[PDB]
Amino acid sequence: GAMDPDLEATLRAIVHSATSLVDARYGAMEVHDRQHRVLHFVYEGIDEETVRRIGHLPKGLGVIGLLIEDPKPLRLDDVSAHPASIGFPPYHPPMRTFLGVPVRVRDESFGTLYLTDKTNGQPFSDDDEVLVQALAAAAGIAVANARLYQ
Amino acid sequence: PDLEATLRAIVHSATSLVDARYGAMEVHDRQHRVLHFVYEGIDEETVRRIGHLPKGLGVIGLLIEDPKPLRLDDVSAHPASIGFPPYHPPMRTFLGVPVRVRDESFGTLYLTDKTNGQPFSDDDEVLVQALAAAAGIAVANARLYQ
Ligand code: HEM
Ligand code: HEM
Ligand SMILES: [Ca+2]
Repeated sequence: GAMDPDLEATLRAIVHSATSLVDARYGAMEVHDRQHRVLHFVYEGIDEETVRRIGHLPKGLGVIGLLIEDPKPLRLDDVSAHPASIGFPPYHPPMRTFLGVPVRVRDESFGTLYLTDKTNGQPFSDDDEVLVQALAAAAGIAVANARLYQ
Repeated sequence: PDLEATLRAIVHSATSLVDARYGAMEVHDRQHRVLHFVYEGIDEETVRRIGHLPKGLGVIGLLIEDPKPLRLDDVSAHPASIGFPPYHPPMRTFLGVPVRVRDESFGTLYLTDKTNGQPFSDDDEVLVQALAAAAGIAVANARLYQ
């Protein structure tokens, strides 16, 4: 089923603010179930034709998986060089710099929020990490309270 | 609290990320009585001096009547401005947005006095709207629970 419309609008707004404020080329959020299964995927920075070419949606594998087992921020300067990296699928844009955080309320996990390819070729900053943590915390509030509502 | 802690956390994110001196959120019922008023940036002694809680008048009243973002270089210069009560800190720059869901608006999240005298930006407005939207879902759920 589709996400609740208020939740969807809120999460897209959060992904947009995060992407815009950290000057990332790409931004995404996975919304999960209680067993960390991806239920919804919202993103920005990739055109419709490229989305069609890629075809299958992400399973939340690789480095994204680390945000769950180690629920703290992860910054990398060459994401697909990490040993946990599963690699990009055919037609997916290549990406290098990465900033990811879990979306949580207290210890409860609701998904992941991540950004790639800071526009200046630079690594994501400490300030970028703090901003993205705060926005992920808001996303957690949104998911937790939409769920309860539904 | 539950809700109150949530709203305080959202006010803290808005105020700290935009780098404003003061931040607040008012949540009202359908007859505009204040149900929650949470804020940061003002010391307890000054709070005691102001005395009474805001009623949601002036520029905040405007935001309740017509819920859409309002950014001002000088809040006291707006035609709807009612002025501050005695002992309230002086405040100049202003950004306020509604706390809502599609069905209903519940409150207003607002910031004043961005650091270094600067006006709030379009980026600040967009960020505060995203934070407000999360608070809007929390308020909507609290009204089901209550
Ligand atoms: C636009 C924002 C996006 C960002 C920031 C992003 C980021 C990433 C990153 C960093 C990886 C590699 C993880 C690793 O190697 O461990 C990855 C993999 C992957 N991406 Fe994306 N991606 C985006 C959009 C998309 C879209 C729109 C699709 C599908 C239409 C997609 C499908 C996939 C798939 C299938 C994988 C393989 C791993 C998995 O299934 O989880 N991505 N993505
Ligand atoms: C620290 C965060 C705060 C912010 C950002 C803030 C901001 C404002 C603003 C923008 C106005 C509008 C004045 C106008 O229309 O010209 C106002 C008025 C007012 N404020 Fe505050 N304020 C804060 C804290 C407080 C506190 C702690 C109190 C008392 C406990 C208070 C009591 C009032 C009252 C009584 C008014 C008159 C209008 C009304 O009743 O709504 N304020 N404030
Ligand atoms: Ca550092």
